[PDB]
Amino acid sequence: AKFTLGCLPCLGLSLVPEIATDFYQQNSNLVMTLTAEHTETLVKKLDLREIDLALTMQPVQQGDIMATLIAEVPLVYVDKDYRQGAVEIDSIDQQRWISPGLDSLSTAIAAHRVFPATGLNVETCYMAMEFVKRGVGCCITDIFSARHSLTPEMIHQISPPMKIDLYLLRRADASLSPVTQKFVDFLCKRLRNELREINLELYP
Amino acid sequence: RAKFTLGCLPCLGLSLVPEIATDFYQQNSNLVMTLTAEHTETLVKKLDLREIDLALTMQPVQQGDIMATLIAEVPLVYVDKDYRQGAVEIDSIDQQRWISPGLDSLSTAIAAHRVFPATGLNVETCYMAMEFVKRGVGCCITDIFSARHSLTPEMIHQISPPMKIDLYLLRRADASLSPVTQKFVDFLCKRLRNELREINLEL
Ligand SMILES: O=C(O)Cc1c[nH]c2ccccc12
Ligand SMILES: O=C(O)Cc1c[nH]c2ccccc12
Ligand SMILES: [Mg+2]
Ligand SMILES: [Mg+2]
Repeated sequence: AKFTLGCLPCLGLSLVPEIATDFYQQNSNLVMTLTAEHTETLVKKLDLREIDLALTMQPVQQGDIMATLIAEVPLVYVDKDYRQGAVEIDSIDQQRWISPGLDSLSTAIAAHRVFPATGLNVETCYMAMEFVKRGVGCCITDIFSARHSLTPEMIHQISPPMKIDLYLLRRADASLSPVTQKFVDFLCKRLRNELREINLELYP
Repeated sequence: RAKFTLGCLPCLGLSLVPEIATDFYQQNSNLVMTLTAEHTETLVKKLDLREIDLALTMQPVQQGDIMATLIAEVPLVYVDKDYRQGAVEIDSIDQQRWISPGLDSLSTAIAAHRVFPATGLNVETCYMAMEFVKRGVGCCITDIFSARHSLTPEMIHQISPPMKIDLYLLRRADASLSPVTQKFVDFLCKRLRNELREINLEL
């Protein structure tokens, strides 16, 4: 059994290594490879057969890549500047906005508000969180990246609540092994379970 | 009216590049900064495609249209939850617990001293590997930046003989940087060098 999973950086910071660790400890006689890459690179690696599976927040219809919507992930407002509870997107100060590069994210936000161009554009979630921590500005990010890098006081639900879709991509012309099928099922169950606990913690 | 885009390796974006860019951004108004962290191959592709202006890597570029400024040498360290002591000889490392970092500049530096056989676990992003190490799953050799960022000092060990990898700032050979972007390059290179001079001392 041998498979390679690529994920977005927000998922590689902690959740995927936790899930992989639990599976790897329960199932030996396998070779697992893991990597974190932005979406465009994940799709390219699936098309070149450099990875078998990708976790993204955007569907694709390229080639024989099939994207399966597996969960909905909260989007949260993040800032060092104190906020009470939930944040309406129209209350955000566009002068402090850090524009996120994740197209899916920027596209989701843009459905609710078009932020003008700013002096700071950050395309990788954990680098944005560092700028938030140093007080340089504010952002909307996925909860996985916020939860990893920030204290709870810096994380705020949106009003109304905002989510982004989480997808599992694999090639359809390609065929999975049983162990890889078992891993995909385990991975999906643990991701859904984590989002359940996250919902509890986000409740204001 | 001044704009630049810098890509860096993940180990550098976890903390050091945001810190340095924060200091510059603030010293320079009327600036648009774009920052991204990507693996070496992607950085060089983006540089070639003109999607980024500058890339920080740990690998020079072969003959082509890329120029490469040698910033400093980066210590490599052994990381292990279970190892309690001091410097580790490469050949004393337990190959059954080895987490391979895939095929990258780091792996090439290790292979010049020891060729690890194939392992059950291959982890090609530094912070993901640090998570497996913190959970006790295996051991690795990594750059000092990713180690310091995710691990407690107890889990970080020097190698014997000491290993290093070179840090480069890459740019297109056929494109002239704007005056503010050159100023940022000088600032970045100096701060990175001095951060590593400080680290090399503490070791
Ligand atoms: O880097 C990623 O995982 C994509 C991404 C997720 N949240 C973000 C916030 C700001 C910029 C990029 C991202
Ligand atoms: O992911 C990166 O910055 C490259 C890299 C630096 N140290 C590492 C350890 C294990 C796997 C990859 C890396
Ligand atoms: Mg975390
Ligand atoms: Mg990354």
